[PDB]
Amino acid sequence: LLLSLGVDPPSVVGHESGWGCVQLDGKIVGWCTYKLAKHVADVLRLMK
Amino acid sequence: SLIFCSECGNLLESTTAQWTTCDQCQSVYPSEQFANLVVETKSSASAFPSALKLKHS
Amino acid sequence: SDKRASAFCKEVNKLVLSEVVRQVRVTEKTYAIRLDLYSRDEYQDEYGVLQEEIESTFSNRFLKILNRIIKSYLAKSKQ
Amino acid sequence: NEYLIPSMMILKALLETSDKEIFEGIVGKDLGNTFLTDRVELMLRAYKS
Amino acid sequence: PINTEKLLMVSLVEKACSETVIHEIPGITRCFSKPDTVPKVITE
Ligand SMILES: [Zn+2]
Repeated sequence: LLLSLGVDPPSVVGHESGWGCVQLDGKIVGWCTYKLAKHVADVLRLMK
Repeated sequence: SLIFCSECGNLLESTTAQWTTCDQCQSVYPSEQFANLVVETKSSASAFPSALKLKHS
Repeated sequence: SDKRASAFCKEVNKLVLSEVVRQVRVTEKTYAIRLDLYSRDEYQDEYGVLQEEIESTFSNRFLKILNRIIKSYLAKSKQ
Repeated sequence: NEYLIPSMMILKALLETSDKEIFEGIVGKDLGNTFLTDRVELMLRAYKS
Repeated sequence: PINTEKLLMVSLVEKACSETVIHEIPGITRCFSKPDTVPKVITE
């Protein structure tokens, strides 16, 4: 669902300045801007 | 501002000594292309405990 | 007077050269260090050490301390 | 018992990596941020030792 | 010399400027003024 929702984990460094990390119980699953991180958090909470 | 090799990843030795060659790939490059590397190192803010900073904060 | 009170207070007080320096930038290459020092007015409100005093003690003792700590780290790295 | 191995050692030992990858992974951003850039340089060379 | 490794000049210069003193009377610091209409100076 994260990969569907706008984040992507790379093989070579798919990372830049503003992009913050998203962490699945100790496993890096993607990178996304904090606005999109907040949107993902809220939509995940409401789906749950 | 760093000088990496292009065949291997081995960080080249400082060209200040002599020519640029990686110890594993043994690859050749002209050292003069990237000579005079300027690095402007700055001190992080909120690092000097002052007696006047309270007059500036 | 209170003016002489605060003058004597800053007089017998001890200050550290860190307490008058602003951000310190250091450019790399030679090897160059440049300290920013506050404006002598705001620098003389909370103080009253003169510019020449800074000049002299900066040069002598600051070079002494800087070279000493560089030699410390270089000797630590020699191993 | 405590045990202490340098982090660059296991970083290179974990995957078949080249040093540019370690650098551009730790600090690949804002190309040439002063503090991070010089610290990672010093680390890479201190392991190259 | 170039053979010398890189130096953390920011931290070293901060340590120098933080360790060097202009005028210190040995073992005194922080002279302060506290208020009986009896002006006094309390020094550490
Ligand atoms: Zn190479």
